[PDB]
Amino acid sequence: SRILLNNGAKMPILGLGTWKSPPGQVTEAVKVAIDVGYRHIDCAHVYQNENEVGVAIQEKLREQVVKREELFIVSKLWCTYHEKGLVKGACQKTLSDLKLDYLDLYLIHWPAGFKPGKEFFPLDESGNVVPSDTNILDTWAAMEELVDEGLVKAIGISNFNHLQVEMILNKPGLKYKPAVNQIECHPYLTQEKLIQYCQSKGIVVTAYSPLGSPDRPWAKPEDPSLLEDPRIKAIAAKHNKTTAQVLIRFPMQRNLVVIPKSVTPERIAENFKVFDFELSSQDMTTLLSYNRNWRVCALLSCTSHKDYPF
Ligand SMILES: NC(=O)c1ccc[n+]([C@@H]2O[C@H](COP(=O)([O-])OP(=O)(O)OC[C@H]3O[C@@H](n4cnc5c(N)ncnc54)[C@H](OP(=O)(O)O)[C@@H]3O)[C@@H](O)[C@H]2O)c1
Ligand SMILES: O=C(O)COc1cc(Cl)ccc1C(=O)NCc1ccc(Br)cc1F
Ligand SMILES: [Br-]
Repeated sequence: SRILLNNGAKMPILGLGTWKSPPGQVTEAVKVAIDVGYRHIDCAHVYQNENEVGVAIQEKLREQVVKREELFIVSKLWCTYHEKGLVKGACQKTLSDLKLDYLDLYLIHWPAGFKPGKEFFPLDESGNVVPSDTNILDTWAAMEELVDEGLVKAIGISNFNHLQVEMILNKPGLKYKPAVNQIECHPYLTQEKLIQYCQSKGIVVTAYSPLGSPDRPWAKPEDPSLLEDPRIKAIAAKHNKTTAQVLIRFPMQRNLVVIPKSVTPERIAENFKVFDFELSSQDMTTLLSYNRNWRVCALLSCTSHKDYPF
């Protein structure tokens, strides 16, 4: 089902993630997702696969499998486009690739701006990211323009910490509040403080990496594994569900949106089968208890940026 955003639109609480979905597999992944019921796709220019996502979206619209109004397509402004005069063209490139004339939601992908150019991570000779002097507030004003030009129906933020959310909410002359803050969230990083702050302000939180991103490129064999945690397996077994299904249902019952990624057709379908069972309150609190402040999405080359959020 769907959650009401502070722009008046409804957002499906379950979406399909596309980071790391290979370009030769993601068109079929998104076709399968729409065929089995998904109506929300999470995209980003930096994922380098929006053309191939778009081929799937467009084919399903052409085939009349779904209407555009029924889809909720999200993408994100990359860090090298935080500049007033680059935001619109970045949005338009994403629209072109996705074969759309609007996005349902467009996010500032990270609070940090980087030097524009070809490189997504421009580095100095010593390996530090090179910042942009543009502030989160001027980037937000540029996002607000996209609403007013009809390119996007909603704007939001991603990886913004408490203080950064507050900065936006306190922006002089704020025209549109952020509708969403998309952040990493799973039983090893439960985010209770940031979620309660955002929800108290009427901002909907989307949980990314809800399975722990086991395919993240910097994974190590020794790292914690949610999918293999026997405690979570035990809750799944009790409910006759998979561990992944429990990990997807968990954020749903916290009033979060969740965006698990898969390119495996059988898992795409399995991951959607989460509307026919309920975790108990005790199950929810037990899952919350596994927090270890273990963050899979972080990056050393960006840790000296003034706006690095963590
Ligand atoms: N805003 C941002 O900064 C940000 C950062 C990270 C992620 N995200 C968004 O969040 C989405 C989800 O996060 P994520 O991609 O990091 O990881 P994730 O969804 O936590 O995990 C994806 C991994 O789980 C596997 N998997 C999926 N379903 C499974 C199932 N039922 N059983 C066993 N394994 C399963 C997938 O394998 P297969 O694909 O091989 O099936 C893939 O290796 C991303 O794709 C992206 O859209 C946003
Ligand atoms: O950022 C994401 O959505 C997922 O992670 C990545 C995806 C791609 Cl395609 C490339 C690189 C990352 C990646 O490294 N993301 C981490 C990241 C990025 C920027 C900043 Br300011 C901080 C930070 F921790
Ligand atoms: Br950042």
